[PDB]
Amino acid sequence: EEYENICGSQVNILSKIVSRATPGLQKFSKTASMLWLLQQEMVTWRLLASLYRDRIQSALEEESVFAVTAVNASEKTVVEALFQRDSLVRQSQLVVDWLESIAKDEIGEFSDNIEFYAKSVYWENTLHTLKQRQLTSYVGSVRPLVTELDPDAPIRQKMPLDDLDREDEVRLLKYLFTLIRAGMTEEAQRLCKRCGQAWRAATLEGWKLYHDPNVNGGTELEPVEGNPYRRIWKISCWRMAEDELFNRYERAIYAALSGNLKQLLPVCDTWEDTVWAYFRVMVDSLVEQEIQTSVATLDETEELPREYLGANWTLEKVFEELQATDKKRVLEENQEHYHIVQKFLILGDIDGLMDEFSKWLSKSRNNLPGHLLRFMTHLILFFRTLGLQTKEEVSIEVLKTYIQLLIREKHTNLIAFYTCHLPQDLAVAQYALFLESVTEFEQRHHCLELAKEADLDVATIT
Amino acid sequence: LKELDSQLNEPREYIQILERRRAFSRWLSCTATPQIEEEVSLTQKNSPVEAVFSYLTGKRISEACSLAQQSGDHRLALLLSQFVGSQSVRELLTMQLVDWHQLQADSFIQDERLRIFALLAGKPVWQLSEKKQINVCSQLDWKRSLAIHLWYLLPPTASISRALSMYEEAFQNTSDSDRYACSPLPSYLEGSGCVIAEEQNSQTPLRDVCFHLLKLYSDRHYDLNQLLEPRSITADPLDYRLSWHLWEVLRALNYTHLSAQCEGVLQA
Repeated sequence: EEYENICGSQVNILSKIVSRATPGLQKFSKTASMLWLLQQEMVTWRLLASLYRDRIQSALEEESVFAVTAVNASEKTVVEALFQRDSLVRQSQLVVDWLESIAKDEIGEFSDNIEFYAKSVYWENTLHTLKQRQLTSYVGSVRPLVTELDPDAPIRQKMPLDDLDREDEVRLLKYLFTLIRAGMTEEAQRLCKRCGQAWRAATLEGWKLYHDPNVNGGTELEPVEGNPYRRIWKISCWRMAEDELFNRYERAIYAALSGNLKQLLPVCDTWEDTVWAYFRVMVDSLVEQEIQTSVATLDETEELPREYLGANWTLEKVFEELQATDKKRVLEENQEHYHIVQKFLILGDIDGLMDEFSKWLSKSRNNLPGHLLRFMTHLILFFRTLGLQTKEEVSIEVLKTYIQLLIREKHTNLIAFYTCHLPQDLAVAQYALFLESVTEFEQRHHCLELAKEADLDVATIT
Repeated sequence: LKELDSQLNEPREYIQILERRRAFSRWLSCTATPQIEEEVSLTQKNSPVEAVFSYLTGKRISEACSLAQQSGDHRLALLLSQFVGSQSVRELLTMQLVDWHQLQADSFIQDERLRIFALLAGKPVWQLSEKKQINVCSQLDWKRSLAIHLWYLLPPTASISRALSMYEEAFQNTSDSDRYACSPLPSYLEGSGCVIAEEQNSQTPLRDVCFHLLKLYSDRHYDLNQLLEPRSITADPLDYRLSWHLWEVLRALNYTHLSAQCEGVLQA
C-alpha cells in the first residue's frame, strides 16, 4: 500500500510534467513512457495487495466453515453465501473491482465539465421542432422525425431525432458506459437523473438482487431490496443488447448488467476493457448459476440464454480467449511486461512468471527498464517474505541483474540490502565482486559500514 | 388455515397481521379478475394502454408486462417489472411527473399513459399543466379502488386498517380535497356509473356487507343494522337468507349490540 502511494506520487508528478509539455516536443517521449510504466506498476501493486490478501485469509479460514443454507434464502443471501463459499468467484470480483478502479482514476474530477446542447428539457430540439410543427405558420421542410416523445419512439417508429439531441444522446450514452466501466453505476444513475432521464436512471437499478428481511418475522419493520423479477429484467436487457437499432454504448450498458459478453466486446477498446468484459460476465454468470441452483422459482416460462447459462469458466481460459481476439491493440498490449505480470498474478502462477523473468533476462538483461528491475526484485522479496517459493536460480539472476543496474545507473550505497537477501556464500561473493571495483579510499570505508548496517559477513567479504 | 398453522410456536402478532394482509391481498385480486378479463377482451385491440392499466388494477403485473411486450411498448414492460417493491423507481417517477408538468411536456404524453405513471408513482390524482386532473381511481369499483390503496398508495408493510382508512379519506367531503375514490357499493351497483348525488333523506350512504364486516373487525362496536340489511348484500329488500345466517354467526362470535326490534324484524 505504501509502494502504491510512492508510485502514485510519482505518476502524479510525471502527469504534472506531461500535462505541461508542448505537443510534438519529442524530448517528452521518455516522460510519457515513464508515466505509463509507473501507472501500470501502481495498479500492479494494487492487484497484488488484493489477491494475495484473499489467498492468505482463505488458507487460514478453510478448517472452520461448516455452513448450512437456509431453505427460505433470497437471491441476496445465496450470493452473500457464495462469496464466502467460493474463492474463484471472490478472486474474479477482486479483478473486476481492480479493473473498474483503473477506469475510475482515469475519470477523476471531470464529471461536471460536460456541456450538452439541451439545457431545460430531455430531447429539447425535437420537442421544440414538434411544438413548432403544430403551428399553422410552419413553412419549413418536413424532415422525418419521431412524432411521439417517450424514449422508445425512435425504435417503435424507426424514425430519427434532430441531430443536436442525437449528439447529446450519443455523448451521454458514452459517459454512462464509461461510469459503469468504472463501477460508478450510482454516478451513471445521477447523470441520467441530471439529464432528465429518470427513466434510464430506473433501468440502471433493475439488476439488484432480491431480499425481504421481514420473511423471518422480526421485531421492527425493514425495507425490501432489489427486484423479484431480476431474471425477466435481465432477459429484457439482453433483448435491448441484440437489436442493431440500439446504440453500441446502450447495448453495452445493458450487456454489462445482463451477462451479454457478445454485445459488450463491441465497445471494450483497451486490454483492461477486454479483461474486464470477460471477468465482469464470468462473475455475473457464476452468480446466476448459484442462484438458479439454490432459489427454486415457480412458473417462470422464459430462459436466460444457454450460451451464458451453459458457460464453463476458468482463469486460464479467459487468458486464452484474450489471445484469440481480432483486436490487434489487445494482442500488442497482451505482450507488454506489466500486462504479462497481471495475467500471472491473477492465475497465481509464480512458476510461469519466473520463466517469463528468465525469458526476459536471457534476451534483454542490459536493456530492461530500471523500474521494472526494481519491481521484479521487490515482487521476489514480497514472495520470499510470505514464504512463497520462486525459481531461485532466476531469483538470484534477477537480484544480480539489479545489483549490476544499481552499480551502472549510479548509486553505490543501496547494494548491501539487495545483497543480504542472498544465501551467505552468494551474499559474500556478490558484495566482494562489487568491492573489487571500489578504488576510492573514502568510498571503501563507507561501503564497509553500509555492510555493517546490513548484517553482512564483512570478514569473509574482505 | 395454511400459513400460520405450519408454525410449531405461538405466531407473533406481526406475522398474523402480515398473513391476514397477504390473504386479503389475494381476495382483492380474485374479486377483480372477471371485470379485468372482460375489460381486456374489449380494450386489447383498440387500446393496449387501458388493457395494461386494467391488469395493474388487479395486481396482474406479469400479464401487464406480457401485453406491453406484445403491443411494442417494451419500456413500459421494463418499468412495470421493476415496480414490485422498489421505492427508488416510485420516487424517480415522482420526479419525472414534476419535470413534465413544469416543462409543459405532460400535454405531449397520453393521459392514459400518465394514469399508469401516476399509479406507479403512488399518486391517486395528478394535476396537469392544462388544469386537467387524472384521477387514477376514476370509472373503477370500490374493491379495485381499495386495492390501489393496499398496493400502490401504501408500503408492503402497512396494515389493512390503514388502506381502508385512506380509502374512506378518499370518498368523503373534506374542506381541503375533492373526492377521488368511488363511495363504493354492493356488487349489484358496481360498474353502473352511479355517482350517488347525496340523497336528501338517507343520512347513511349504502355500502357492501364485506366493507361492514371489515369495519366490525376494525371496531367491535361498529353498527350491525347496516351490516345485516339485505341492501348491503343483494339487489332485493326481501332476501334475508344471508342476513339471518350472518347474525346467527355474530351472536355465536359474542357480538350482542343489535336491538331486539332489529332481531325481531330479521327473524320475522
